Amino acid sequence: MAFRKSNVYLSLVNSYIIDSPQPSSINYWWNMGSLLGLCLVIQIVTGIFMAMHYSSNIELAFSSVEHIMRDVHNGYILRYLHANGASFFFMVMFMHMAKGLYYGSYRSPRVTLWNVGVIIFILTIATAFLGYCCVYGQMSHWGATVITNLFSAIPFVGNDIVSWLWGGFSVSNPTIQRFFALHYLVPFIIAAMVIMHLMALHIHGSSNPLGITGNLDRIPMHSYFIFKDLVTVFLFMLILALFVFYSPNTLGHPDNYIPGNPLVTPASIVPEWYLLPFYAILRSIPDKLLGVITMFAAILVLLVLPFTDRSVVRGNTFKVLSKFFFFIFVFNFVLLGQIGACHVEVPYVLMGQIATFIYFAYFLIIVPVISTIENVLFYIGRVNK
Amino acid sequence: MAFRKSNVYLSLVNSYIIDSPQPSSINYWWNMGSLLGLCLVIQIVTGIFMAMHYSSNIELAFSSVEHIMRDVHNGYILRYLHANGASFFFMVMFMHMAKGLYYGSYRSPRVTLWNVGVIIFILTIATAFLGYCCVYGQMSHWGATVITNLFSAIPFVGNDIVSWLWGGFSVSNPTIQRFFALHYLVPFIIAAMVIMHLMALHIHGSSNPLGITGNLDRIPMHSYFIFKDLVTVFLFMLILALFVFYSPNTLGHPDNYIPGNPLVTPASIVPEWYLLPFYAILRSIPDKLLGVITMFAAILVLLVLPFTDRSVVRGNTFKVLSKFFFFIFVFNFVLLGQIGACHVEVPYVLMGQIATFIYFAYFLIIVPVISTIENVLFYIGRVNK
Amino acid sequence: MTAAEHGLHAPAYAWSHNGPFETFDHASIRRGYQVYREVCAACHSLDRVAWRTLVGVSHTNEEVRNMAEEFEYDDEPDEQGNPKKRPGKLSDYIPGPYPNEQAARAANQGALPPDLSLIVKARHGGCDYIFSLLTGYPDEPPAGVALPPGSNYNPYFPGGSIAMARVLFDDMVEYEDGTPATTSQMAKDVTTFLNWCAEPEHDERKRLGLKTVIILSSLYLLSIWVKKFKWAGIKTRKFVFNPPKPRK
Amino acid sequence: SLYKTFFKRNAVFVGTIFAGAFVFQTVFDTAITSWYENHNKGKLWKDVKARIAA
Amino acid sequence: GPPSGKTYMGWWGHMGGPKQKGITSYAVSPYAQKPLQGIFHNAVFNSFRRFKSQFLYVLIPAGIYWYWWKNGNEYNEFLYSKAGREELERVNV
Amino acid sequence: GPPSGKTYMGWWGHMGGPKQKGITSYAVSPYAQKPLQGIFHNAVFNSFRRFKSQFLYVLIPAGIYWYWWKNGNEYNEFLYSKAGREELERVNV
Amino acid sequence: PQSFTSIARIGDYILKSPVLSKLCVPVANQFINLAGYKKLGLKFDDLIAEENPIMQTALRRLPEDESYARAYRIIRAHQTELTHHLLPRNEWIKAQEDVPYLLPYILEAEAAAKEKDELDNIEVSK
Ligand SMILES: CCCCCCCCCCC(=O)OC[C@H](COP(=O)(O)OC[C@H](O)COP(=O)(O)OC[C@@H](COC(=O)CC)OC(=O)CCC)OC(=O)CCCCCCCC
Ligand SMILES: CCCCCCCCCCCCCCCCCC(=O)OC[C@H](COP(=O)(O)OCCN)OC(=O)CCCCCCCCCCCCC
Ligand code: HEC
Ligand code: HEC
Ligand code: HEC
Ligand code: HEC
Ligand code: HEC
Ligand SMILES: COc1c(O)c(C)c(C/C=C(\C)CC/C=C(\C)CC/C=C(/C)CC/C=C(\C)CC/C=C(\C)CCC=C(C)C)c(O)c1OC
Ligand SMILES: COc1c(O)c(C)c(C/C=C(\C)CC/C=C(\C)CC/C=C(\C)CC/C=C(\C)CC/C=C(/C)CCC=C(C)C)c(O)c1OC
Ligand SMILES: CCCCCCCCCCCCCCC(=O)O[C@H](COC(=O)CCCCCCCCCCCC)COP(=O)(O)O
Ligand SMILES: CCCCCCCCCCCCCCC(=O)O[C@H](COC(=O)CCCCCCCCCCCC)COP(=O)(O)O
Ligand SMILES: CCCCCCCCCCCCCCCCCC(=O)O[C@H](COC(=O)CCCCCC)COP(=O)(O)OCCN
Ligand SMILES: CCCCCCCCCCCCCCCCCC(=O)O[C@H](COC(=O)CCCCCC)COP(=O)(O)OCCN
Ligand SMILES: CCCCCCCCCCCCCC(=O)O[C@H](COC(=O)CCCCCCCCCCC)COP(=O)(O)O
Repeated sequence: MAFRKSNVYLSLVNSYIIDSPQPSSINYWWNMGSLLGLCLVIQIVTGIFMAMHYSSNIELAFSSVEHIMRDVHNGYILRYLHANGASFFFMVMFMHMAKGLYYGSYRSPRVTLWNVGVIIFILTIATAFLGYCCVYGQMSHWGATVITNLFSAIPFVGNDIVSWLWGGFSVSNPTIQRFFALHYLVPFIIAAMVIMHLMALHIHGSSNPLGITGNLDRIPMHSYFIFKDLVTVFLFMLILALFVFYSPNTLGHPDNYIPGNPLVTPASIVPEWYLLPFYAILRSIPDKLLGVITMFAAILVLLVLPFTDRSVVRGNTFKVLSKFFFFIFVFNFVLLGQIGACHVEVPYVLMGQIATFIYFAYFLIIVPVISTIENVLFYIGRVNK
Repeated sequence: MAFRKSNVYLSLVNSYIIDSPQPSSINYWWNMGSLLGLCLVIQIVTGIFMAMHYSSNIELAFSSVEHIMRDVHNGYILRYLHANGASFFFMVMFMHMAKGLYYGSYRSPRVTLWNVGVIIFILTIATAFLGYCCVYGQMSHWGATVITNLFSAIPFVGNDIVSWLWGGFSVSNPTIQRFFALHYLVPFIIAAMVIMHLMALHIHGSSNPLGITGNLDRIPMHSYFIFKDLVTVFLFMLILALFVFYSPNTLGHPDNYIPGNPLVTPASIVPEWYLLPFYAILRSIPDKLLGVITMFAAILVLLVLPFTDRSVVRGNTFKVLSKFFFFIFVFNFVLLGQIGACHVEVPYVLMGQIATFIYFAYFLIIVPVISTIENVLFYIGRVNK
Repeated sequence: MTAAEHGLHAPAYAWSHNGPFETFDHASIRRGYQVYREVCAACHSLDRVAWRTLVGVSHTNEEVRNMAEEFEYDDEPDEQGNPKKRPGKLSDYIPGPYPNEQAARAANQGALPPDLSLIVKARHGGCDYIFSLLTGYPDEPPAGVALPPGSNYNPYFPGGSIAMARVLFDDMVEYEDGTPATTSQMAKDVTTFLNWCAEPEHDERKRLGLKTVIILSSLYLLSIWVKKFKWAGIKTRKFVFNPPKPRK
Repeated sequence: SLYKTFFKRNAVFVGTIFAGAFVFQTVFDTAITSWYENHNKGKLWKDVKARIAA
Repeated sequence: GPPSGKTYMGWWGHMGGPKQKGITSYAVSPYAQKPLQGIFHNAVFNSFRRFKSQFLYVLIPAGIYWYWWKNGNEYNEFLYSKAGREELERVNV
Repeated sequence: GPPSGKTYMGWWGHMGGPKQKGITSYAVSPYAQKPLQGIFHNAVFNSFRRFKSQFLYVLIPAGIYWYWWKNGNEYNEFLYSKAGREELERVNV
Repeated sequence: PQSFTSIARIGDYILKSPVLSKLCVPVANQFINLAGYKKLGLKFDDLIAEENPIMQTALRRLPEDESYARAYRIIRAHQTELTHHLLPRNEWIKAQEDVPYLLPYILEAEAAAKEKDELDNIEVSK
């Protein structure tokens, strides 16, 4: 046989990116996976070449970031690529998970793939939070303080857990040093989970935007989806180059260029832009413990998703009401982000509570009821009696 | 079928550490691989939990190491495990490569396995050197200086390569910071190369100490070689616990507790104990460029090994002269280490040159000639005419 | 919050360095440094700007050297361990007027004057906010506002009550080039200078952005062509189906 | 067939790619530098150095 | 290597779909095919068809949530003004 | 999954050795078997057999290199003493 | 995961009632022709996901000619979705051709699996 098939190392390269049978009807929404892989490689390479100049002391963190942006040759390129690419990493990941919810890729036989995806999502949120605290600006310090006090809400144990996390009594030098070590560490766990994700994908192949089988008309990976992914790679690099070179500090928060001061609290403490729906979910609950439980349940309710989709056809392509309520859900998630960006003021508390309820109601009540009604409507539309 | 065979993730755990067919005659020398895996996990876990307290500035490196050994709870356990476990990592790796040379595991069909082993060996030498320079003692600073000036020997380009490595004009703050970043990075490349090593092993299975096939009498991995590896794991932890808790600073060099001073040169600059044969090979050549080329050729001459072993039986088990000259080679390697630990004095220069020549003559002249003579001797011993 | 705690919205002034192609006005940066040194530098540090960054940007080599040699820095001590001073050089940083935080809070009625190295990048609005802050002090606060004594009013500060004094008056500095130095002129000059101090890469960032956007747009259109090319065997593929003989 | 021998061997094809990329880097760098200086005439530092003659 | 479980995708030759008969393909080489002949008239009329069949499912949720956000933001900037401060007093307590 | 090349180890059932016939195994459960019955007399006589057949191939290279190291080290500490300083002068130049 | 016996029971309860049928059968076929699977040249029994062993059984049950027709409808649907067009109006599946052809095979596999599970969990008549 061929050398790409008989060699031990090149057989994986073959069976994953050369001769992988892909369904020939998949559109550009089946390209966000390759795009996330490229953006992860961007994050790791800029992280290494920018962490060769970073000193993680609490008295030397912000000065070393400014040393990167001023004294290091092309260091502004590195930091701006790194922060804005983390923003694009979460945006492409949100689009990828929306592709997962829409076309029904969570359903059987792809439950393992969906669960490893949710694990990757949790690890990526953790990585972004740790790296945002490594800047040690104003928002970095106070966001670390608020999230660890949320961990202090745990009954009978929590204060000692938080003194363990801090490595002291408040967010201090051991906290920033261990956040830098963990933040260097967790992306390699993300890379291992990505390899496990690709294995759980490869044992059944991709889905298709129709929700029927794709075993009939398969076309290879090579040259076809290689050049289709090359198209979206160049578009992604174009938009990233715009938001790096022409308007770099748009997505960030301007308070993060104030150095970390434990005495001055800011006027409005807000995380970076993508953690705002989860921050709104947590802020909508009038309790600390139930708030933390609801914030983690807002990700575990993605795990309870394949067991509630009672639709007998895969994906929302050929269904009306499920497609409508899907876009209700997407614009609700955007409204959660925008509620979280605001203050704790009338009527944003009541709207945050209603928006959290519509989030959990979509994942727990709306999907099974609308899928059951859509099944019975498909049946009685064509069966006569 | 069973769940350990039908699941996607547990099938790898099955086919590698549960139902892997091992030859039933392999002795305890086929246990150094599991021992190296355990010692790599030790190095990585102690590296993370000790790099949560490490600040990599040149003015704060040695003080942070002493902060680990004094102020951090059980930090002396971490540093002593880490340094002495790196010493045991190279000792078990030397024993593993000697198992490879002795029993002929380099021969066909295992050339890919041997080449990935040599790549792992080079990456591990690089990791140990970078982590030894991260201490920034006296030996750390001056060893980094000598090795990078050896990189300045390269014609027409080398000075700019060295100004690129240093990040300046001598071993300074950017050098130590990038050595810490690279030293955090390269062990994950070692883990990826270890996974590739296990793949290239698994496509043909282990050898056996007889040099004949082992396809006839295979016994599984599980409970048999699991508990045999558990025996040597507990012995390895026992000896590591001795050299950590009762005599920790034996293998190290006492000059490394002097802080890094660029003005004072030491009386004798010597690397840590295992790089001494390679340092002796390089010091034996009266030229800088030929010295660096000879030092890298002393590892690439392990790659030229399967093409010179002209013996028709696998391994040195049943051959007299090859076994004798193998132990000549092993004690020559020890003599290289002991020559390198000494000064540049009469007669250690002449003995270093003779010892380097016997090293390269074993890998290039002694093995093919003795294997040819042993083949003809096996033939005419039993064939009558 | 009301609009008073949030502060009034700074408007859209048409700077000479907005837009994806316009660079800084380096004569305005030179005049902004002059207004900085003669007004702000009594009370604002500039701790992250080295002297060497002004060479070739707003001043020549000898001008930066003869401005840095007016200041004293800490030399390495002599052969008896006595601490000694030295005149400045190109590799040092611009020194603040205050030796520590407590001297600043003592000399400014408790309020700490923030370091202005990143102040146009650490406020929302940015350039427009700094300009409207400087030129926004009323002659008298609106009726019904009880200021705490020692504080001043301008609506652009969040809360209304600021601890700065109105420190831009008509012709308090003289310009080297003879530009009429009114309040708005000096405020525009220092805001351009602080934009330089926060973003010294701004010129090279925009030209490398021009190169990168051109090359990636060309690559994106070329890749659209090659994708439409190599998929042409699959887009135009056709299937006919005559149903087979049912006897088999 | 007039240009296809210029495309037939892959060696001369990638040699054309690398030679043209070398020429493109040089010419494109010089042209974008010249246009970016021409668009902002009167604002760069060599203009102020020419104006301030003292 | 060990055997694995029954998957729903095989490989080239034993892919696992149903047996098919009498279904013939026809494709032409792209060297004799003109690419992007279907960009003009296509990016107008097909794009309008793809917009018309598919916009309203996006436009009604965007309309609902944008109207609800706008009404909430208007009520915010009402009751933190001078006109609605007594209403802020009675709904904040 | 794709097929791979011919290896020299199969799996349980098709391992790839030669066909074997008429070779019978006999093994007893270790619960009815006494472990470490063969440590005493074994760790003496078998260990002496394993040492006697196998020591001299290790002992002759160790002897050669240790004698050569000892002679070199003795000659070192000779010629850096007072007695051999003129010999150090003539062999260092 | 609807268990076709259940949807068949609900649908037959709707169809056998005159009021419910007169109320929500126009809603039903309005939902069908707004779904738009006809326009790709598909039938609804071509659209049920077939990656569970009971539906895989009901596809083994199927006669040959209907299996080849189903394979052609799937391949023309993939090709039409690939070109991002629709099939011309002469090639759309009409209302009379949208026959529930695979439903009885699915229902007999449902009854077989249900009976196997019940008999696998019986008590004894003591
Ligand atoms: C230096 C730091 C390294 C840290 C690594 C820690 C692990 C050390 C590994 C050393 C090693 O692997 O040598 C293996 C060597 C060959 O083994 P073999 O299979 O031919 O012998 C079969 C045995 O009788 C089966 O007997 P059995 O399997 O029932 O028990 C074996 C023994 C376990 O001991 C060891 O693993 C090595 C010490 O249990 C005991 O009875 C111990 C009594 C206290 O064992 C020997 O028999 C010794 C032969 C000479 C080797 C000298 C080594 C000098 C470098
Ligand atoms: C750059 C490339 C790296 C090169 C690495 C250089 C070598 C590193 C040194 C590591 C020490 C490893 C020693 C060699 C390991 C293999 C030895 C071995 O295989 O043991 C078995 C050997 C013969 O046993 P059989 O398998 O032939 O028995 C069959 C029965 N008929 O049994 C024997 O003959 C006795 C084995 C005794 C081992 C003696 C080890 C000496 C260690 C050095 C001591 C230094 C202080 C002087
Ligand atoms: C060293 C390896 C490294 C890796 C790998 C890495 N980063 Fe970072 N990251 C850093 C460093 C160092 C910083 C702090 C310096 C900075 O912010 O410019 C940082 C900062 C960040 C920030 C804050 C940026 C800012 O300035 O506000 C975000 C967000 C972030 N990382 C996200 C990610 C994500 C998401 C990934 C991958 C999934 C990732 N990082 C991988 C090194 C790394
Ligand atoms: C953070 C992850 C980390 C990993 C992974 C790691 N180390 Fe280290 N290592 C360190 C740090 C930090 C130091 C410096 C602190 C010290 O020496 O105690 C160090 C120091 C060392 C030293 C010098 C010890 C001394 O005090 O002289 C050696 C030798 C070494 N590493 C070898 C290795 C080897 C070999 C590996 C793996 C193949 C490895 N390290 C993996 C963190 C790591
Ligand atoms: C939690 C949801 C989820 C997350 C998060 C997620 N994935 Fe996926 N991924 C999927 C699903 C579902 C599929 C299968 C697509 C389908 O339904 O056919 C998939 C498929 C893929 C594919 C195959 C190409 C494709 O578009 O399907 C790649 C590659 C991939 N993922 C990479 C990643 C990477 C890289 C990450 C982050 C590092 C990631 N995924 C995170 C759910 C997720
Ligand atoms: C330069 C040689 C070499 C180096 C270095 C090396 N290996 Fe090996 N390894 C081998 C060879 C050869 C074999 C198979 C020999 C045989 O079975 O006859 C092997 C086998 C193994 C095995 C199977 C068990 C065994 O002992 O055969 C494991 C596990 C293993 N290696 C892990 C590692 C790990 C982990 C490292 C370090 C990270 C490592 N190896 C470094 C050459 C090497
Ligand atoms: C009278 C002493 C004084 C002088 C002179 C002075 N400043 Fe300030 N400035 C302050 C103080 C005090 C603050 C902070 C007051 C506060 O936080 O309420 C301040 C704050 C500022 C701020 C930011 C205020 C904010 O709310 O973020 C800017 C911008 C600023 N000064 C610019 C300048 C500039 C430009 C000059 C020179 C042109 C200057 N200042 C001269 C005392 C002074
Ligand atoms: C369903 O069909 C598929 C499909 O099957 C596959 C496989 C893919 C492809 C998937 C991917 C490409 C994702 C793969 C991602 C990874 C494997 C993550 C690995 C990422 C890394 C960054 C590897 C780590 C490497 C390093 C850290 C090396 C960096 C080291 C440096 C820079 C050292 C620098 C120092 C010096 C001194 C030079 C698809 O896109 C796809 O859809 C079409
Ligand atoms: C030939 O037959 C085989 C065989 O097939 C195999 C696989 C092995 C086994 C060999 C290995 C397992 C070696 C392979 C080693 C690796 C793959 C290294 C893996 C290690 C890591 C990736 C690093 C470990 C990382 C973690 C544990 C992450 C958690 C760490 C930390 C610090 C998180 C803590 C933080 C908090 C907040 C608690 C054999 O030994 C063997 O011979 C019997
Ligand atoms: C690990 C990082 C993952 C990133 C995801 C990237 C996915 C797309 C990868 C594109 C690889 C293109 C190779 C195609 C190929 O070799 O075809 C080769 C030849 O094709 C070409 O020469 C393509 C022209 C050169 C394109 C170079 C693109 C480089 C920019 C890559 C930017 C992303 C890294 C085989 O083509 P043929 O089989 O049709 O004859
Ligand atoms: C990734 C790191 C690699 C390190 C290499 C370690 C190689 C040896 C691993 C030993 C695992 C033992 C599991 C055996 C087993 O589960 O058998 C189980 C049960 O056996 C046991 O209970 C063993 C008693 C408990 C021993 C615990 C040892 C822990 C110390 C490990 C130290 C190294 C991490 C199956 O046994 P059975 O099939 O004969 O019934
Ligand atoms: C956690 C997994 C991480 C990723 C690992 C899996 C993916 C690995 C993809 C690797 C792609 C690049 C490998 C191509 C190299 C092929 C060369 C080859 O296989 O020839 C090998 C020899 O390889 C070597 O000597 C060293 C290879 C080290 C590779 C270092 C990257 C010969 O192989 P073979 O036995 O089939 O040849 C017979 C001759 N007719
Ligand atoms: C360092 C690793 C580098 C990459 C090498 C990959 C090897 C990974 C070894 C991992 C061994 C331990 C994994 C045990 C997980 C088995 C559980 C399982 O497969 O159940 C799976 C579901 O898995 C999950 O949901 C969570 C898996 C997350 C795993 C994260 C560690 C059951 O799925 P099942 O196989 O029965 O398929 C039926 C389809 N509905
Ligand atoms: C290692 C992964 C890095 C991926 C970066 C993608 C993000 C897009 C922004 C890139 C800007 C950084 C480069 C730059 O500033 O160049 C600028 C020019 O812009 C470009 O050409 C970027 C084009 C990107 C093409 C990507 C090719 C793929 C290469 C894969 C790695 C071998 C500066 O050019 P100059 O220094 O003057 O030579």
